[PDB]
Amino acid sequence: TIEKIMGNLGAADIDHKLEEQLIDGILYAFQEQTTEDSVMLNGFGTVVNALGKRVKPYLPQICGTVLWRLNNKSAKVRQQAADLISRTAVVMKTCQEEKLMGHLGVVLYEYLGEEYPEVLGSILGALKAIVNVIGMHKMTPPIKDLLPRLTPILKNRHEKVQENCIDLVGRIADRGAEYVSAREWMRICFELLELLKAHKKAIRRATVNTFGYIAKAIGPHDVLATLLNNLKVQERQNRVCTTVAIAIVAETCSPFTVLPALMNEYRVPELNVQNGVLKSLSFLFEYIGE
Amino acid sequence: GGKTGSGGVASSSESNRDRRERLRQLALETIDINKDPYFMKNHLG
Amino acid sequence: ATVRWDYQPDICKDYKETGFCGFGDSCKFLHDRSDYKHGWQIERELDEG
Amino acid sequence: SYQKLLKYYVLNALKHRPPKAQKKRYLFRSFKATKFFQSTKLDWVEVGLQVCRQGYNMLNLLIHRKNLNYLHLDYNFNLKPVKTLTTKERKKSRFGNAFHLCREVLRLTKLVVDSHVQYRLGNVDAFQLADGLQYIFAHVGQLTGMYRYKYKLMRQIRMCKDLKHLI
Amino acid sequence: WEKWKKLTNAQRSGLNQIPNRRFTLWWSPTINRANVYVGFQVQLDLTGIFMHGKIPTLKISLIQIFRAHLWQKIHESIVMDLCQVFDQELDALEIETVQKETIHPRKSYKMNSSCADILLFASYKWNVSRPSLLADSKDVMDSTTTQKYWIDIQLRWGDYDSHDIERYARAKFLDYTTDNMSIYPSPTGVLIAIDLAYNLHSAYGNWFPGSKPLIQQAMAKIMKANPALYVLRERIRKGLQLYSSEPTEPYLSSQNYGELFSNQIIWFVDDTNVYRVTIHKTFEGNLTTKPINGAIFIFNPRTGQLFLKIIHTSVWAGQKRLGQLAKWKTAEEVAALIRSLPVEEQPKQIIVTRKGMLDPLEVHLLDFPNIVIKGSELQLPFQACLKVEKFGDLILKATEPQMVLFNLYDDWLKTISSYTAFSRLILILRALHVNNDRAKVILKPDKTTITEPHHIWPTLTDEEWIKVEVQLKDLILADYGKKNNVNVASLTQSEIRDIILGME
Ligand SMILES: O=P(O)(O)O[C@H]1[C@@H](OP(=O)(O)O)[C@@H](OP(=O)(O)O)[C@@H](OP(=O)(O)O)[C@@H](OP(=O)(O)O)[C@H]1OP(=O)(O)O
Ligand SMILES: [Mg+2]
Ligand SMILES: [Zn+2]
Repeated sequence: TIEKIMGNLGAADIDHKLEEQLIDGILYAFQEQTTEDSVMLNGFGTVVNALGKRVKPYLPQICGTVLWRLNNKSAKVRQQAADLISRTAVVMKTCQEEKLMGHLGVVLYEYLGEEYPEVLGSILGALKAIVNVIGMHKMTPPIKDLLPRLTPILKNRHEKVQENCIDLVGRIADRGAEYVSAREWMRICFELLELLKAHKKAIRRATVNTFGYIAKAIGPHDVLATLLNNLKVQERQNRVCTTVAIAIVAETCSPFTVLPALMNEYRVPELNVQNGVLKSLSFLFEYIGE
Repeated sequence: GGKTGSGGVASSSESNRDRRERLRQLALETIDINKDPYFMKNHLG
Repeated sequence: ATVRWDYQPDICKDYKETGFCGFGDSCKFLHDRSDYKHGWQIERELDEG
Repeated sequence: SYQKLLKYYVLNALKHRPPKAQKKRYLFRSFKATKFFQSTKLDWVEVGLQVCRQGYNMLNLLIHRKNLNYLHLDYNFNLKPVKTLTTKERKKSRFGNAFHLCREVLRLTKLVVDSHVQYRLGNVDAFQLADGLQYIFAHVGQLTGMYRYKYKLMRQIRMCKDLKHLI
Repeated sequence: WEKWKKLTNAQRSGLNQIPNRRFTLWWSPTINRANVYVGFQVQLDLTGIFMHGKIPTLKISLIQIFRAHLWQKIHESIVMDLCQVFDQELDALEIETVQKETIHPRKSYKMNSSCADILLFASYKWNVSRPSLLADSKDVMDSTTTQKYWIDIQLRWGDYDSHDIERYARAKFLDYTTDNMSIYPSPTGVLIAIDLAYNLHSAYGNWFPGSKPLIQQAMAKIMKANPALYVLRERIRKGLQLYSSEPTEPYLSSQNYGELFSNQIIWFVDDTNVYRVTIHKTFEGNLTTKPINGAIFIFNPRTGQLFLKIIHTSVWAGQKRLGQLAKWKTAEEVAALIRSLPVEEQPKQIIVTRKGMLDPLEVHLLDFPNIVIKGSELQLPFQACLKVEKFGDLILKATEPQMVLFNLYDDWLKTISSYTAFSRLILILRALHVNNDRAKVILKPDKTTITEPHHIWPTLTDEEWIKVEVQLKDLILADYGKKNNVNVASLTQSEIRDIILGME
């Protein structure tokens, strides 16, 4: 009810003591949680979404709770607290939580060492949902140390952590991209080359997008060289996704940069690769159009 | 005791590609040692 | 007693530069990719400043 | 402690040789009879600071003649690198029990000389000087770090603990 | 404790160093002590830890805990927070200006000499005592005056052989103030020692009006709140791979007992029921009453120790009015107590029910003037200790005023904390306070539950102990609702906690 109510109406008239007992019953509900439900999550998200700026004085309380939960023994509650962070992430800042949003930044940089995929994925989600509000160049762990830490995670062979990791690296390569070195981007290219075999298609589309972003940050030529050598692989669904990626690189950085190399590669006498070239031109003419 | 300065271990896809290539050289060797004029490798491999 | 500065931290340099140590769990050094000013870099730069 | 000092005494008595042989070099006369050596009478503390300065210079000349610019030996005789050293320097700059045993013996004498310098500069005391000297000699183990280069030192170190206990 | 891909040779063999690394981090104040045989001392790189050897496993753990200049960042946050406290309370303390010395970027981890942290500028003049410990009360702000104060923060990392931080703070103060290298821009200040390995704190220095309670509170809040410290504690937990099991962060709120169960003593005194009269009527219609014996209650809950100083009505003869002269007795009695105490049970802060009785014992306790005395903002049901069968009849039929000692923690200190035994106790005491009858039936549920004759409470198991915790607390809530017209499902977690615990 309360969630439906304040979500439709707004929280203008909710006075002091009322809002207090509300925030507190909220904390209780969320700890007391004993089911895997978005019920209490969405309740929390909405309630602080409407408290807007009313929530300043309880951020020690709210976080301290969430952090003690983040310390727990059983995975489930840990994961829950990571979720709840990913909800309230925006208001965490918007109340100017220097100590506190700084907290969540560095402390999650700590938990990046987990080995329960179910918690590691949620941690990556919460870090992404912090970086969305606070941009790159005032992140509490500078992405100059974040992304180097992230690259050895791309090898985690699990759908949820892989989804969220490639999401975070795609954000960074899109916008950050210059607090990192060319060599870092090259290693990360070589790791992306084998996300193209995940069993989930969201991962593979995210991978192709980030190949695009890396072609924008670094020049196209080295990434294109690393894509042709992948075309030489067999098994079709990672050949086809590298051929999408070639199309994407060519679309962003103009097609004259890549067309000669594609055409020239049409001469290596192998089948899978001549067909890779032809399929890539297919996608390319679709993407560029007029 | 391993050594420092090394990459990883080749992944099954690369191991497969090079198993293939080695097999092909095995074939070229045998058709060499058996001197076949009835052979071709076509422009598609 | 007579104190020193314990000078070289133990930073598996294969890991730190290339994110990958061939030894894995047994690398007797510290898996760490953190660039950060050292125990003498700062001293020297400040005093030269 | 009593018993282990007894043991040392007995062994010394048991293993005693007559001096068995003689040839009779005199190092310092052979030195003085040469045209490069002069002589004097000086103050102890003065020759002490002298000896320490000379040792420091010798060892630094050794390093810098070996062209090891990235290492520097400071004044309490600790050796400290001023860079991060690559492999080739990590290796070229290794030293052995000779170099390090001198280093640490010089460090012992420098600590002694400098307690005496504190006293004669006037900061401390006769009683504070005597107690400090007693310290230095009992706790050579944790001031210098010579045992790591001649681990047969722990003969001595156990002897000085046993004395300390008795006294 | 902490309930494919293809690997190269040296991955498929060679040990795993991580469990060795965490065994060493856990056992580390022993593996790294200071009283050693031969071993040459050395400072860890960017910090103030000493090693007396070369134990690479331990050095790696410790280094990776203190990465990114965490040691100095801790020093800088602690100094900022102290500043801010002074920023605020300038007014009451007469502080005209507050001076934070622009920092030498190496003051935190140079250990034999010190700049200073906070320069305090009065408005007019402070008259200042001699130095004592931050846990000692009687302070004579008379000796000197000044407008210049310095404040020092020194961080250590103690170990098993040496982690007393009172004597650390004393020695560092005496030395660093009578040395010839530390540049103190005043002849007066204070030194505040933090022990990061044991999360301890204290201070020694020259004080002035307000400083003792001001610092005491600011320190106890920093040690709990600061964000640097939090990152420290959190790298430590994760390098150990330790997890908690309790949800809700048991009852550690900035309330006193997270300060109180500490290895430093704190006593709890009840003198509300030392005077009691028992009433029965005459054949005359007048209900005449006879005075009966009483008892001062002294408690150490980090021990489960009661001194029961039973008062006799031998003193009801010719003392004019009961209450204030009773204040006077309690005063001189606790004074004699400290006199007769040996040097490892000497009390450090003593909190009484009677905030009105602090003054007489305040004055009387100057033969032992180290005593932080207070009145407790959380009254604990030692008045419900009149209810039990052993203690009561003891007092009632005693003839000579006397001392007794009980260990209310019957066998508990084997398989619970002083924390948990104190909490459970509070449950039991308040249960006698509120009902005594549902109390009997809850704490002796089984027909043949027994007590060993040296027990205050029966011999249970953990199962029924957790069950009866919930039961007694159910009772406390039920009875609050019954005597205040309330829904007990209505209360919030804070409300139920604080009604269970004390006042609000
Ligand atoms: O390890 P060490 O260099 O010898 O010195 C210490 C210390 O010496 P200092 O007083 O010289 O600082 C005490 O020795 P005493 O003064 O008591 O003789 C001490 O003795 P306690 O701790 O027992 O008081 C202790 O002994 P141990 O390490 O066996 O506990 C030990 O002296 P020793 O190492 O010579 O024993
Ligand atoms: Mg080898
Ligand atoms: Zn390594």
